[PDB]
Amino acid sequence: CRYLLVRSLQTFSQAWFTCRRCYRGNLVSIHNFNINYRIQCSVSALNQGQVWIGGRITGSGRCRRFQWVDGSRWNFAYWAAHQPWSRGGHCVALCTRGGHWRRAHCLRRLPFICSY
Ligand SMILES: [Cl-]
Repeated sequence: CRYLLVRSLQTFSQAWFTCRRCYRGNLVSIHNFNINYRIQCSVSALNQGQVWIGGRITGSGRCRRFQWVDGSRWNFAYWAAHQPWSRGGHCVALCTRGGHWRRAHCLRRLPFICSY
C-alpha cells in the first residue's frame, strides 16, 4: 500500500479531497497491521499527536457503521484503549504515538495520510 504523509493541518473533508485533488487518491485505507506500522513509522516525527485516515463512523443516528472513504471493506482496526465509544467525533484519526486509532471531530485540522 502506497501512502504519503501531508504535513499541513486540514479538516477531514479537506484532506480527503486534497488527496484526490493533488495526488488523485484518497485518505489511506488500512487493511492490516503491517500497513498500520509502516504508517506509524512515517508519523513518528510529527509533533501532532494524530493524523487523519479514511475511516468514517457513518451511521444514521446510532448505526455507527465504520467505513473507509476509499470504499474498501472494513476488516481491520487497531483501536486505542478506551476507544472507540462514548467519545470523539465522526472522523477517525491515527495517534502518532503508538499508532492506535482515535475518534476525532471532522472539523479538526490535523495532518493526514494520502494513498496513491
Ligand atoms: Cl463531527
